[PDB]
Amino acid sequence: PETNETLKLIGSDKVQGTAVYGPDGEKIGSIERVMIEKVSGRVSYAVLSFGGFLGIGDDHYPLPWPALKYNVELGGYQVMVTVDQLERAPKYGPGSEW
Amino acid sequence: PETNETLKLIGSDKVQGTAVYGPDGEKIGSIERVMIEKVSGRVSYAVLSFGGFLGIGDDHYPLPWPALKYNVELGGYQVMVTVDQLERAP
Ligand SMILES: [Zn+2]
Ligand SMILES: [Zn+2]
Ligand SMILES: [Zn+2]
Ligand SMILES: [Zn+2]
Repeated sequence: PETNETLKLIGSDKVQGTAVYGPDGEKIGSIERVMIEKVSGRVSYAVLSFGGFLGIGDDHYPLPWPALKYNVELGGYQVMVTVDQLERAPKYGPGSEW
Repeated sequence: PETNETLKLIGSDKVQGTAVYGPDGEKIGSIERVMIEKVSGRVSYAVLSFGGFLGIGDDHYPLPWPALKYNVELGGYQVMVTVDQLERAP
């Protein structure tokens, strides 16, 4: 009796660890977490982890929730992100002046 | 550079496993996951796992997001549910 997915709803423990593919269908990495607004409970952005391992030596690319299209064929999210964009991932979180 | 909490945002991976306490400050269970609306990105409810073990033998209680008040002293969410409510969990 653990449903972690419904027709309209998805569990954060299911989102976490889901493969993320680029336009070309190559795996870039996976979703490490979603960052949820403490007040409203709405997802601000999803954290795409890539390079190295989740939690160690990875980089992070933040994705708006709506950018995460689940591709049945690939069994994961597929996003519009290019190599150049990934290369220029922010060194600090999005909420930072730099 | 692994941060899972800021002033305004909490990471789903930190919310998961967070202790849940009742009005009297006694631990009921913990948050097992939140369920997010696929189309809006809004958290529909968080799943409170209580009794047995996380995922195995446990019971579930759905807590709307505003129902979760973080309590620094207790170190977890404090929620207003009674034992009789928990007993009639769907
Ligand atoms: Zn799915
Ligand atoms: Zn990471
Ligand atoms: Zn906190
Ligand atoms: Zn459970």
